[PDB]
Amino acid sequence: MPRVDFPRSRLRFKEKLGEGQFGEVHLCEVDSPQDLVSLDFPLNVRKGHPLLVAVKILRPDATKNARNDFLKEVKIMSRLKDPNIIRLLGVCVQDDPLCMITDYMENGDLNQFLSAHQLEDPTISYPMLLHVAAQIASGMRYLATLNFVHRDLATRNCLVGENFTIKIADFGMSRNLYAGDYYRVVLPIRWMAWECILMGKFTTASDVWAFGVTLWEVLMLCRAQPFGQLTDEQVIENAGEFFRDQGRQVYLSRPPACPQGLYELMLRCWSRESEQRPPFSQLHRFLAEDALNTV
Ligand SMILES: CCN1CCN(Cc2ccc(C(=O)Nc3ccc(C)c(Oc4ccc5c(c4)CC(=O)N5)c3)cc2C(F)(F)F)CC1
Repeated sequence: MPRVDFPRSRLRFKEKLGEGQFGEVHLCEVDSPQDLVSLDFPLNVRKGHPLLVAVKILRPDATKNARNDFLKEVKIMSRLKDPNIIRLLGVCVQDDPLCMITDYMENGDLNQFLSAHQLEDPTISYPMLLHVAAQIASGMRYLATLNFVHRDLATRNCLVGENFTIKIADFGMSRNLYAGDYYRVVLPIRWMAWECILMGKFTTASDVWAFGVTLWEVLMLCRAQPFGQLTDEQVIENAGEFFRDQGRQVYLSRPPACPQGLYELMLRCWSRESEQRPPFSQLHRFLAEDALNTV
């Protein structure tokens, strides 16, 4: 927990960004940010331009548990300091409503971003795609080594900042745009490891499985839903065939842009045994070095 609250009096309401069970997210502008610039709130001020922030707000009528989940997320957010994780700029916890304030990424989520691009045969290059994926891996390595499990890694939960900087995020909002990505059994089954689906065992190993699917989205430039050839029920049945491991299961196909070695890395992310899936340190090293060095 930060010593001091960010001052609510400085948040100028622009727009409601969304909503979930917890409450809501607003886009705010920081009023006269140059006066707030300190060691405790190091803000990137640009004279003549609004400093925009996202603010996640706990509903006033929230339950004891919801309030506790929210404060747990505050404590977690306060720790995460890494170039590829969304950054906590401040909090408002003295009074209700409880708030978390983050940087605002104007390029939106990675899925929106890549969906608007096409591959360099607005364009994006294969090296840049590897750089995107390397940043996600690096963010996930940081998370894993702080003993955190994400549980919902996907391009929809990555944000694009400036100069192709990617930040892993976790919104907790219900966004109609991605409703088809979740299945009520409410779970992101197409990104989930077989053991998650069949048992509910969530681990860094299942985050690696999700990273694999996320790597596939990126290399597909987010043009198809993973396993779009399978209905939701059939995705569940497919998990059963991974457990079966008699080779009957459906694997995501090699994207056109993906060379064989990168595809086989993805395949290892989908190894039936968790311990054979590569750690994020290895995934990052392979994307930042081996894959980049063999363009
Ligand atoms: C087992 C469950 N895991 C535990 C570890 N958690 C880590 C975590 C938690 C919260 C967020 C998180 O992200 N929280 C958050 C905080 C504040 C706000 C305002 C918020 O959401 C925003 C909504 C819209 C926009 C932004 C933030 C920035 C923007 O440009 N738009 C989310 C991000 C992570 C991450 F990245 F490490 F994985 C993930 C769940």
